[PDB]
Amino acid sequence: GKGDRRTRRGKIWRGTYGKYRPRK
Amino acid sequence: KIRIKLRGFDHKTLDASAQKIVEAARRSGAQVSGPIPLPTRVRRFTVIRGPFKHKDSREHFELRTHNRLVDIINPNRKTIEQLMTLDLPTGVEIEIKT
Amino acid sequence: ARIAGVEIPRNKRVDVALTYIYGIGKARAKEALEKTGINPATRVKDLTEAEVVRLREYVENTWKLEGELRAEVAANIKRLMDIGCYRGLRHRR
Amino acid sequence: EQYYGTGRRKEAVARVFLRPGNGKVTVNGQDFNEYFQGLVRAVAALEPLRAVDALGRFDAYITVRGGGKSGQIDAIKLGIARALVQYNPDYRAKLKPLGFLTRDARVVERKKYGKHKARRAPQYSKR
Amino acid sequence: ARRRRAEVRQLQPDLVYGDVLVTAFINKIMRDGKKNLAARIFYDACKIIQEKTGQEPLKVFKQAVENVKPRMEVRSRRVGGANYQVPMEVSPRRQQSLALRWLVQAANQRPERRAAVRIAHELMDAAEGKGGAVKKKEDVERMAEANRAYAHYRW
Amino acid sequence: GNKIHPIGFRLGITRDWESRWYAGKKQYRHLLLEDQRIRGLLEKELYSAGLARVDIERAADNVAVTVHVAKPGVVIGRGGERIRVLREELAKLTGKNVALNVQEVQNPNLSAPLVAQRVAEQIERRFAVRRAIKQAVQRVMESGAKGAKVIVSGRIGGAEQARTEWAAQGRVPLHTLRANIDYGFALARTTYGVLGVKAYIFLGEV
Amino acid sequence: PRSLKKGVFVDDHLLEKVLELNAKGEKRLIKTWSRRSTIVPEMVGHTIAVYNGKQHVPVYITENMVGHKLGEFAPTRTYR
Amino acid sequence: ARKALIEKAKRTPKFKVRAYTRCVRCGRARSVYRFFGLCRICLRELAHKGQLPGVRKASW
RNA sequence: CCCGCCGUUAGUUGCCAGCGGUUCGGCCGGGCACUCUAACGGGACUGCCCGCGAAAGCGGGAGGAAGGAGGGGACGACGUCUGGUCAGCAUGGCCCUUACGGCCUGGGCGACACACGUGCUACAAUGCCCACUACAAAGCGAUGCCACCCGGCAACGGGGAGCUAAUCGCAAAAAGGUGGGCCCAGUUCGGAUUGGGGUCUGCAACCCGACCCCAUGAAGCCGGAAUCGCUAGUAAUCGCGGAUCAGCCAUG
Ligand SMILES: [Mg+2]
Ligand SMILES: [Mg+2]
Ligand SMILES: [Mg+2]
Ligand SMILES: [Mg+2]
Ligand SMILES: [Mg+2]
Ligand SMILES: [Mg+2]
Ligand SMILES: [Mg+2]
Ligand SMILES: [Mg+2]
Ligand SMILES: [Zn+2]
Repeated sequence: GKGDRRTRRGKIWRGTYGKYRPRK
Repeated sequence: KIRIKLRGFDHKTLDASAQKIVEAARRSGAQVSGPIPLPTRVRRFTVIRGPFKHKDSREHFELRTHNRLVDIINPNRKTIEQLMTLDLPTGVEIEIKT
Repeated sequence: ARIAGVEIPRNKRVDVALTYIYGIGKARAKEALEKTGINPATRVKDLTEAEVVRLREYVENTWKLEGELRAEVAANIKRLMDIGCYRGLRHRR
Repeated sequence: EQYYGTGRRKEAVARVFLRPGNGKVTVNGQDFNEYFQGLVRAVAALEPLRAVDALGRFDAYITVRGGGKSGQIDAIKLGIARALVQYNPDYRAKLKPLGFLTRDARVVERKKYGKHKARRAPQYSKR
Repeated sequence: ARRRRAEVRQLQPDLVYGDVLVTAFINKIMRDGKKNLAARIFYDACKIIQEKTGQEPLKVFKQAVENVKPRMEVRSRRVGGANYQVPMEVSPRRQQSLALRWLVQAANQRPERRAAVRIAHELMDAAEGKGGAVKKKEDVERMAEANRAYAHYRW
Repeated sequence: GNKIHPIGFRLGITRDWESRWYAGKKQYRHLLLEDQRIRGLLEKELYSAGLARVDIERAADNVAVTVHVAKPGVVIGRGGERIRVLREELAKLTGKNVALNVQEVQNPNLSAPLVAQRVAEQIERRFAVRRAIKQAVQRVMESGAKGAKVIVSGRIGGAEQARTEWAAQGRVPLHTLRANIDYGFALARTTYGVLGVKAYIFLGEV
Repeated sequence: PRSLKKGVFVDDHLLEKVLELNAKGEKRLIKTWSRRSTIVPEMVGHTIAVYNGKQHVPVYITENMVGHKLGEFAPTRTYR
Repeated sequence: ARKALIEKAKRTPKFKVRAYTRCVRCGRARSVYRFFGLCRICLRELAHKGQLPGVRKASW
């Protein structure tokens, strides 16, 4: 759901990282 | 092992630029690391053509930075000779790192 | 399985269910099973009354949910609306 | 002993080295059935050999990089084909008629001014 | 395309069967250009046909299409006064076009919650003169078993 | 609005950069800017002389500056005292410490910038535009060259209507990225408005 | 959703002004464009007249509105 | 480009966040490029006149 | 000019491809072969064969990386419209010069119950979520890109190495592939709105920032009349980069 700021994609499409998109 | 890296905005006045550093060394020091290339960093600029409106036009413009390295191994006195004062290109920057 | 404020989630993997609760959503659903220690995947219809209760006891006594939350929210929604708070002239405008 | 072979489709560059082995082929390390995992077009990567009947006489040791898997699949097609030629130029006669020996110069057209995706121009309306 | 009459691009045969039509069909299932996905779907659907059916997967496919392919259409024209139907034979290049297109459509129209299933079956339904797929070939070739008034053209 | 600049369209081949030197990153802009300054002074001064072009080379605190004129004596001066003031005035502007050369113009009758200013002047002197034009053109045309072409803006004569004057002989191929066509633009201030003067000159091939 | 981090801000235009008034108890009307400033306890009670880009609207500050920032009770856009 | 508004070169900004590029020829501070310091217009021109080294007309 | 095959030049890119050592991460010895790098240069001209034609040119075939302008750029005639811009710049005339000059704070350029344009994200299982794992190009970086450790769910802070940069960093590319979950329901579809907490930039984020976390989880089940783009590596689809830029409303 690209737009959902709280998932994998949502992040990516937003270019941010967070609990749902760690760094490594 | 004299690392002679050359950078510039023009090639016809670079490849030569370096070649000089080349043949001028083939009479004293090692046979040198020959003139090596290296990728070029292209500065692209995009600018709408006329002023005011007309977004759909724009005109291209690039500013490319050319590189070389040369690399004179095992220097030998007579080496730093001709290399001292014997160049003729203008818009070329040279930075040596022994 | 009456859990939080008379909430009866049923038939789906627990973690998902507790979500049907005003106050629970994925995050706390996990955290619930996390602590409570109950295989998330396990269905509600296939729980252990005990299991259910711990949850019952934890979820309810750990997060302000249902009617109480709303209570808070609306209240909070008046809160600034009580004062000449612009952000409060938004619940009007 | 050893024979070269280079190909390159859609920015993908490949190196082939067929050897007098038995079937088995390796790319960058893992096996062709380990790089091209699920991809079904990986089967075609070895179609040039089947043209002359290989993979039962020759062993390929490949290395690719640059252009997405399917891109590389195709690249390998060229190398191998090309390599094969070096064993017996007598191969072409039945390799090229099927285009195995040809670089697909198809390439990502650029994306230009007043246009979304190279050719896709934005829309309009009203009187 | 004013003149030159565009030339029919020829695809590369299949990898599991090596027979044009396969890819062609494959292609129609594909979305946003995903081959593989669309690929598995057909190959999956090809498998489900060796079971639920004993007949080889290819014959079920190929023989499901020919039952689809339309042999007549209705290219409207303006005999002046109104918009006539005017029916004509289907160039064999087109039949295929519509054929496969049709299948993939009707398929997705069905109920099942899958990709292959939707495909395999409607193929199978097609290899017996049945299915929403074949239904359309019928509603079609019918608006054309008669035509409708071109007498001003005497000949 | 059309017809790209014949010069810049040819910068790659048959035509070069008025300011050739390297640098970049954190100097370019400062350095580049420095150029507009010189060209600023050289232009407001060496006018009556025939400023044609201003090459500016650099090699670190050692600029070149090679002014192109038709009447170099004016740039130079009496015995050469004025090439002392300018050369010195240039420093009070750039401490880079640079020299200044002056290359005469081989028949200015072939330097676009000049063939234009020529025309320009005439116009400001209230001279029939249609003539200065046809005049200039023939000159170039008549002093070698394989093609010339002069264009003048509007208000030709203080007309209330913005017109355009033409005239042009020989071949002048602006599309042939090889032709090597010299270009030049002369502005024309005037009691009735501003008039632009464009002059193209076509020389040989390579 | 509101965030300042660590070290809440209040322009010392009215702060050092407002406190100089708590010495003597209270004051009458405080006009300050410093609507960029947050509201602090020591402010409560007083009456600061925020600017509306045109007029100074006396904003009686209270306890049930300290996290806020003056201007929030200072409307800006009259409408329909 | 009111001469007055051309006071970016007035270091003293009171708060750096107040500084702004401005064209160094037009003043046109709208869309300037750091590298050259040229109002997108006062750049396409010089780049044509050839007064911008290596600034060749892009093309691919 | 860039992309297609090829050669020459040049190898602190690249490789057990050939050889011995390995902390098997090409790391070191070594070698420039291949890849790549960037310069020059060769190469298709219907030149070749068949056939239609007066000829041009057209159909097909062959060799070939490439075929009849190999793909795409750059390149936009004499002129049209009193087309756009006196707010990029320039300049004629008119007009203002205790002011249509200038500084400052705050506000406004960001509001709505409305309409349209151009977009993004969807309405789902040819999908969506989680874990594991794979392949890219083109750019960017000293008053900057920031590996690595610890902290915090996270945004991010604090410590801190390398790099003026093909041979350090931004970087994981995503779709993909592999296992598994969800099972058709406004539903692990959709993410709006709103509440609350919190980080950062910036003198300052109420009017008006981005972002992280929880909670809420709306319209939406694929669109009336009408209407748009695209003939290929294009459309569709999937990310990555840059300019401006403190930050940022870039879904451009
Ligand atoms: Mg979801
Ligand atoms: Mg461009
Ligand atoms: Mg509200
Ligand atoms: Mg009618
Ligand atoms: Mg001005
Ligand atoms: Mg042309
Ligand atoms: Mg008009
Ligand atoms: Mg606006
Ligand atoms: Zn400018």
